[PDB]
Amino acid sequence: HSLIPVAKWFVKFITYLTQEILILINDPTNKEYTLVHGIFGAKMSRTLILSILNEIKKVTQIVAKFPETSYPILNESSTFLKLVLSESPVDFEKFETFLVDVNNKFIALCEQQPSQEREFSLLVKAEIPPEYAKVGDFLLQYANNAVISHANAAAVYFADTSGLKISNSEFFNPEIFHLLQPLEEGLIIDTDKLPIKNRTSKSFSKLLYDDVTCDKLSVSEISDGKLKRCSRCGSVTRAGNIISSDKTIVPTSIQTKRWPTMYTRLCICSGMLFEMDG
Amino acid sequence: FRKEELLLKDLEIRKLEISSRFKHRQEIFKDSPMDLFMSTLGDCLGIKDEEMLTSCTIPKAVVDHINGSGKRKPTKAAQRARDQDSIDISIKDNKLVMKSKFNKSNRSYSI
Amino acid sequence: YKNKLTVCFDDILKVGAEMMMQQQGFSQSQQKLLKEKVKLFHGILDDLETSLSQSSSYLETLTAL
Amino acid sequence: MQLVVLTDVVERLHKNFESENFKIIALQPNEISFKYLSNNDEDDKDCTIKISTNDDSIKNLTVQLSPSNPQHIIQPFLDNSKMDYHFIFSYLQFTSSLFKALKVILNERGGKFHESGSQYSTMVNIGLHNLNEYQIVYYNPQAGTKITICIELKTVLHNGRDKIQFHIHFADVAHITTKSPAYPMMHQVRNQVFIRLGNGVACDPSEIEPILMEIHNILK
Amino acid sequence: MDSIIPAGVKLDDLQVILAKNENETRDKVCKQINEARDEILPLRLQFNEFIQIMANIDQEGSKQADRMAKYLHIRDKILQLNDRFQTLSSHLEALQPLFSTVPEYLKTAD
Repeated sequence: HSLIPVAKWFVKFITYLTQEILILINDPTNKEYTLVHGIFGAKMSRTLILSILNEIKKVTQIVAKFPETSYPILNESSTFLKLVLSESPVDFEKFETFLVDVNNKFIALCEQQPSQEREFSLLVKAEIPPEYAKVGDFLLQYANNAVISHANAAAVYFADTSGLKISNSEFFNPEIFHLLQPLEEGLIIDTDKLPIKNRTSKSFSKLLYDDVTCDKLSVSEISDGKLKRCSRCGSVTRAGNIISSDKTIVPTSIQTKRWPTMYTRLCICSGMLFEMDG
Repeated sequence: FRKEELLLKDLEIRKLEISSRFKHRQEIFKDSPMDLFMSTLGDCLGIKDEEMLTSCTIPKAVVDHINGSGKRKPTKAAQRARDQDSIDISIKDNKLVMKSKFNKSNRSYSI
Repeated sequence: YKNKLTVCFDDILKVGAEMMMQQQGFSQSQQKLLKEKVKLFHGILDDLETSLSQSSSYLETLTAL
Repeated sequence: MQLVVLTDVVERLHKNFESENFKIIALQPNEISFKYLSNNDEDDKDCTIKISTNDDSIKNLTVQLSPSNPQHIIQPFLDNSKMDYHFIFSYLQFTSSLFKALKVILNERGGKFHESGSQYSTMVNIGLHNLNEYQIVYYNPQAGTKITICIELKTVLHNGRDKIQFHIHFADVAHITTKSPAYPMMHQVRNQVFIRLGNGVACDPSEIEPILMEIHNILK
Repeated sequence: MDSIIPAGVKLDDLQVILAKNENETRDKVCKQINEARDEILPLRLQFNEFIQIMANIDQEGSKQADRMAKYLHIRDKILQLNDRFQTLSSHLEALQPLFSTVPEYLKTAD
């Protein structure tokens, strides 16, 4: 049951990259949307998603092979897992072949001309060197006919993929998201110089969504003071604590240690997690 | 741990009761989409059938046959059929009656 | 047009019939079915209005002629 | 109190109607006669706002539009809906260019006798669903064909922010095959137009009026 | 109600009848088409209001009697909806004999 909130962000993520495909075709000269090139260029990411799609098929096959029979009421979580995959706006099988074909084309190009900077460019720079300008044109042309032909073009463009918490501008509050002191004064800032409403860790970030299980944060979980913040990336998560009964399959007082207990002390970015002050 | 067992048993009984409920409802009031809509919506609210009002009048033949207390005796096959069904169904004065057989308390059906 | 207006309001309840059946989240197919039903109801209302206006104009022009 | 509320309304309009065509023609205690469109007539009020004042503020700001003004077709929806006056002003300023373009389109057909026997079988009329969309359908009784162009207000995510743009496109019913006698012109429009994703065309209101005429150039 | 236009009568006979009587039937049919045009819009407005009520069912509800009142109100709403459907059916069937001449005129002019 607890995997369902994670899967919502999993589907919400693949739609953002597919949305950028349609936008980039009309205007290939827009430099502000060059992030789409690097994401597909990463070599392990294409394999990593394929592995995720592989285990998703294995899990669904195993669940179909070994369903829950003693209690039909408990089949909702298993059934919902099948439904969310089928009801996705873009078919996973069509998207699976999309990344597979990119890997093969990007391997033959290495044999055509030996180069090691392109591996760095596709992973870190998220750009294509000017000497390989012909390679960039291939991504625009081929992506249109491959997967979009089996999906709703109108729906994906207007789909609500906002709130992915990808950019830093939507992590910290807009009041403090700017340089506060000149470079001569240094980079570290004493707390006393912060604005009065911005002198606490509660006002530093957007405390709306969770970062580990990708679930919406209710008012009860905000006010209990049991949530944690990462001192490195500004992430906020209530991991490592017992979840409320309303988030369980059935409201009950039984305490179960959920998987968020892995990140009790270490954040996702190897940063330290601390109890958020109230 | 009998508490969770009885909760899940009650849930299964509820879902089978709802199944019988809508399969009977879709045929008893097939002629009136308004009546079906308002009846199912009121039962989603949790309204007892004795309070809500009906715009149309049902025939009395089904009322006589469902109980059989009239001149025509109920069929023994009909008795077995109403025994195998999970809901006791009968109509009194142009209105049917619905009562839970396991829980006699005010079972709220509201969402 | 007489039957279309009757069935459309019967179908909007029929389209919802399966919507509250599961209720008795929401499926995207049922939501888009409701959307197309309401938009076609509006469209046929507009078409009937245009037909009425054209028939009326024909009425005055034939009466004058 | 009437003058103070009128001054507040004027200040809010100036904050929300920063355009070169904004002007006030007649000032009255019970009604407002101001011009914000490109109408040449000096005394013709493009928008009429009736003043119903209470002990503290205006009870209701009813928007009335001149019959010559092409915006008069949205009058009943404004009348029956109690929306924010600032939101109404924002919608008017956002759709003024669309109103001017559709005014040109309707005046093309509404021209008087030009001594030409070109009795076109296509008539242009405005279809209306609600305040969120405005629809144009071309009636051809001679050919028995329809040309529907729907313009909805759909929100799209842009750089982490949601924006509202005019969704000028052909409806999903317009899955017209190659066999239709009138299909040539829809197919020409599709080939020469279809931000284009194949069906929809989202456009900036500052640029809708040239592009719509580009669509209308094929139509005319 | 009243059948001003007899059934089964030809178009030319109707023209001859219409040419006289100082257009009392013209006034009646003009009033009928005017009220139909003035009825078209309020039906759309109230239908949109019903859609808004249905969409906002999960708001402004805290007491069970509130549900009683609201759903009795909506059942009454569709009650006058069916009543208005019957009234517009009567209006269109009243103009049905008048519209019956249009197919004959079109087929003769073909």
